[PDB]
Amino acid sequence: LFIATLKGIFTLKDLPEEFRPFVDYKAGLEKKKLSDDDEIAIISIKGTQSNHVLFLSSYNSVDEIRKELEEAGAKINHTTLKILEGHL
Repeated sequence: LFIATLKGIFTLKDLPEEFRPFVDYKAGLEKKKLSDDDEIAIISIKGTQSNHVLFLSSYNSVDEIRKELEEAGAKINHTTLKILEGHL
């Protein structure tokens, strides 16, 4: 009885903790690259029928990065993909 917030961690090629990779396509959508550093994070929120796939360029370990995500997870809603233009 709440906002089912899902947060799947996608690390390297083994990111498909479930089974088959769903983003792997983005890595091969144009000979991107298959490195063991690739890092992705997808978060859904009963958004009609989907979620928000983000690209974790460089993740260290500081609230700065923690806040950003949580923000694009169930916080303020983006309607101008501005953030991506400022950090994506």
